[PDB]
Amino acid sequence: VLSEGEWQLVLHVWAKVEADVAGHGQDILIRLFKSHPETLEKFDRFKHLKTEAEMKASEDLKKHGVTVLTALGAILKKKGHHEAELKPLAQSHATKHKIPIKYLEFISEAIIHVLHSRHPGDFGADAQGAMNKALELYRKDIAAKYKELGYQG
Ligand code: HEM
Repeated sequence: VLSEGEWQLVLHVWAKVEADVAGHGQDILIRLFKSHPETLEKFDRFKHLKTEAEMKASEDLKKHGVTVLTALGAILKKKGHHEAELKPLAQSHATKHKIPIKYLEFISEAIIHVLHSRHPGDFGADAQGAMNKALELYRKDIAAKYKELGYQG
């Protein structure tokens, strides 16, 4: 359970992310695809993009990044009261997209890395630690849902 102070730090850096949701979404997905190339193989509409510039020029990819961050922002804003928001995401990611928890750890790392690259002054150890706790909590919840649905990825 995050503290109120921890949530405030998370929401404070998240407000900076919201000044350019598209750019942050691009960078996060690009980082994910570059740090962990097998993850690209789960996106059949992007798996042909080969260079960082091609990835940045993809409007489809850019739109998807906004969709991802928008869902995640909505969950973060619930400050731990997120079952109704998170459960549909768990269901699709288990049933349709087939995304193992280890890939959720990869994109969590990509989030941290981007927020730290763009907002160092608002993403010190304190805020990093809070955001890591939030994402950890979502990964724990998603996993219980995955199992309820019979998905052992
Ligand atoms: C913070 C973590 C994540 C969030 C918040 C998130 C959110 C979303 C959302 C909202 C959608 C559109 C609705 C849906 O299909 O459920 C989506 C689609 C998708 N997600 Fe995720 N996702 C996350 C992590 C992952 C990861 C790690 C992968 C793959 C490694 C993945 C693969 C996909 C795929 C393939 C789609 C469908 C893409 C499309 O064809 O438009 N997601 N995701």
